[PDB]
Amino acid sequence: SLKQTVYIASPESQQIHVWNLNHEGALTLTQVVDVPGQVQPMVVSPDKRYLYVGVRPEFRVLAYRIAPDDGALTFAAESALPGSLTHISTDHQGQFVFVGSYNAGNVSVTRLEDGLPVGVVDVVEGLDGCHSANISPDNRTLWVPALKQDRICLFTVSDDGHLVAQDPAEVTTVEGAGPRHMVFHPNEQYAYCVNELNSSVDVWELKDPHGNIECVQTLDMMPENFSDTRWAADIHITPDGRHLYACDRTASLITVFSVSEDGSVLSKEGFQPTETQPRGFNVDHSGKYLIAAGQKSHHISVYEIVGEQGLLHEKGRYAVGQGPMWVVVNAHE
Repeated sequence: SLKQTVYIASPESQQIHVWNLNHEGALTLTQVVDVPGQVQPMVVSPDKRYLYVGVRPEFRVLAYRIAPDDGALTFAAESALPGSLTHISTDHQGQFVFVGSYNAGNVSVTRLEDGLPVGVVDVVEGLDGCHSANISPDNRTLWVPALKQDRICLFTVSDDGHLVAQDPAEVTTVEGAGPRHMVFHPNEQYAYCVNELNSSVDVWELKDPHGNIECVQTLDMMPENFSDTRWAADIHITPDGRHLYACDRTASLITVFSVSEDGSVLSKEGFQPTETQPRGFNVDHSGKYLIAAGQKSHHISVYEIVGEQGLLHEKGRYAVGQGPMWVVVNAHE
């Protein structure tokens, strides 16, 4: 039967909370990890053997072995990075770990040898405010949002992990939009990017009728009457590709979007008040539950995704560490 583990990063208290998620959406605390640093971004390896996380003030990628039974974590390795690890991810084969650094303004590739990080293979500078690195469905193109430059850079990922700027070298957003995080639709035809500075979501078609990457839709994710400081953060889509969510740190809301059948058109369904100042959240592998953290509430809330509209229904509230801001869910048989 399906078993899932929810991981929460709380940098301020340097902790990682490990929860078991049952079919009713209830969580039970499995473990509290004391990380030797302020842990922020996290990602599970494709083979699910490891959890890679980034820490500061000593910039490093930390690899934790994931117990296949209860998902418990144990330190396995560490590898130094040139700058702050704002975002972290891997390619589909689990051969490389990609790291976007906001402060250093770059993206780097770290070689993974049998799941463990052994150093930086390549780095691309000049990407002011790089906020994430996301490999495409075919595992060949890395989409790298540069928040300060209002663009998403595109690089071909060679076999030995080197990044080669494609042409076009990138796609552009609205002036002052601030592209931050993004995800791809399960059908591999579209990508959705959340823009931090103007709290909007862009729908990107990977290859339109003319063979180009085009932004085919742009929506304001905020309530129509909202007119405060826009501070968008995270974005996620359910496994079935029917529901897409995004959060804003100022309004402390999760915007619910419904997705058209082909995935090209988004529709704003409603908003869910959530944990104070939500920087990170995620959905489970069944597409039935949504877990959101409050950077200023030091708690996470679990919601059930209901019906076609996919609106959220609060089920529980749990205490975590200080300043939680990242959530990931690992599923195992």
